[PDB]
Amino acid sequence: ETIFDLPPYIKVFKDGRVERLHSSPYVPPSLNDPETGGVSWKDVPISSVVSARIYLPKINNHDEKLPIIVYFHGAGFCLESAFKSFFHTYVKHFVAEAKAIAVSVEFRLAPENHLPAAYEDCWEALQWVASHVGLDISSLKTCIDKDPWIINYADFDRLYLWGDSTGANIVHNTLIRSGKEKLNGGKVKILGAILYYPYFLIRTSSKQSDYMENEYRSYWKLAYPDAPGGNDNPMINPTAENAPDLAGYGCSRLLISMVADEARDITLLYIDALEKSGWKGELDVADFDKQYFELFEMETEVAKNMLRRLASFIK
Amino acid sequence: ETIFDLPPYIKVFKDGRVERLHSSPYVPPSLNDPETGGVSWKDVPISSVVSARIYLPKINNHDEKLPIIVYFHGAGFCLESAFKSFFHTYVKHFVAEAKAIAVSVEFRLAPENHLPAAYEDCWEALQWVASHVGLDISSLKTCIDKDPWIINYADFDRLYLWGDSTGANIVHNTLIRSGKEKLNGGKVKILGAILYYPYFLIRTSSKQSDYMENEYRSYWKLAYPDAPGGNDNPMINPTAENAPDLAGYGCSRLLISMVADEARDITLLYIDALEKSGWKGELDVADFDKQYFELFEMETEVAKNMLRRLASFIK
Repeated sequence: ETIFDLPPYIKVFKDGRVERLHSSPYVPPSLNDPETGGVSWKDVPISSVVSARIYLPKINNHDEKLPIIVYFHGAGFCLESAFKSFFHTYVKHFVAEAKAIAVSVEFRLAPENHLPAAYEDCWEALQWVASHVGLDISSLKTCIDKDPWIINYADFDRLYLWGDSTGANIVHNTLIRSGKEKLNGGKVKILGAILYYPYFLIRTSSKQSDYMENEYRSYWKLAYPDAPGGNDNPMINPTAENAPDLAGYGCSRLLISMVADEARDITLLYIDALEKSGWKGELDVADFDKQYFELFEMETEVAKNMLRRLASFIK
Repeated sequence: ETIFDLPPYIKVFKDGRVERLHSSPYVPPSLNDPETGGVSWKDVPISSVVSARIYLPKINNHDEKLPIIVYFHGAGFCLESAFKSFFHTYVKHFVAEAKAIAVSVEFRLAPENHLPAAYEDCWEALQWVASHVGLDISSLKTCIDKDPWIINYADFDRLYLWGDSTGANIVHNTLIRSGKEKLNGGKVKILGAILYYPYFLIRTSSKQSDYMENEYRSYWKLAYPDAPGGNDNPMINPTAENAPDLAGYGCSRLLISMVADEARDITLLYIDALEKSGWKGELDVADFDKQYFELFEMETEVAKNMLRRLASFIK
């Protein structure tokens, strides 16, 4: 007997059994990737339960410093991996385009690990990144967890978050958190964040399809069945009566991106709330006349153009 | 229809399609693993096509130097991964037992990459390990591929190889190669090697089981269909007329291990050839009254005892 079925991607049984067929394939670490003109990546442990894929673009000068992107993948809180081709192929392309170091977090998936696990795993990964500020390479004599690529190349004055769908929901919650719990005690601040196709549930005045009213909403109950307020919990409905002030976001630049589908109306209500809040900073919008999936088809003109538009924000 | 059907593991179709039996699951990087009392691991790139899982036992002194184990997994030249549970769970247990750094190589699998690809990938990983000798942590300012854990903790006077089945075949070929092509031009030498259940084809005086005369031999044809001399190629039959001298192995200690099954008769012919060759060094044998599979069941007393026996060689 099932409590959740969205084939062929995930099946959840009443006894807690989860089946994931048809996930994208694992892609191992590589040095000097020919397809991207020399991007490299490695998979590193952050804690007993968190890890991340670290990316470096082709390095032309050993003394150069690069913007840092901390990336939280999407797909329902319940699918895919930083190490699998679907998100990995996308990330290595934005690393090449933005000439940025990236940290793609492997957070625990629902429903085996309900929210807020993914939120905390992403926060822990971000704190781990921020813990590198001011270190020199000599620190690696005694700190087994610290990353030489971050020490050598990261510019902490150009730290960015990036998320898509449920990963962009993690970005939202991470930005609220960073206003209350300052990164590395305040030693690091987030410059900017990209939220592509953010996963929010906000009541619209418009009639929605069954897909949008049921299936699209069902990921929240799957991920966080005990959420206070259900679909009106502030971590899913950022405009809820009890919701934290969006003016408290701990960054100074935002790129909110949406596509031409029924979620656009929800994202517009979010943008309206962000603007009404009085948040101080640069708010950019990339409103595409495309569908969500077109960003991730990485050998197409449309994907190249959509990704170029997002990656141009990383300065 | 199929060119190879090696049940229950792998079918190769005439049209070039490969069907594998469901593999063991991927296990991500982890810091301070509770189950092993603190082993950590990470996945690092060695080249565009080679990678490895690096393991560190719990570090109790930052100035301690450890034996280093370069490990080549088995499973037919055509299955499994350094990053999947079957071999990974085994490796983290011998890291904990031997208190050794381990490098578990992710080499290219057949038949998508026929031999000699796996042999060259394993050699390149071993050369990469050996390239760390004498480096200090300051090298990481300019060398993006070098590993701080190896620089900090590896004792190059205690370098070991370890392989099981086809991985032990890779060890054999690697040891012959290291006598002719010295590691890091002769700056590093292999101290010892473990070969558990090595995959060799040597003609016994009597025909053995249907399995040993047919399916067991088919892995070689699948992996290296154009091998000069076929099943008598020196890389699979180390006793062949044209084979390299076993006395040329580039190490000074060997542990050859086998179990109570028909492959034992072949391993005995290999041991007889090694002894007849006059190879100078310590030759240990672990001849278990157990079956092959019992080593890898890591929650059992039998597996603990078999692995303890093998790991005791790492000094």
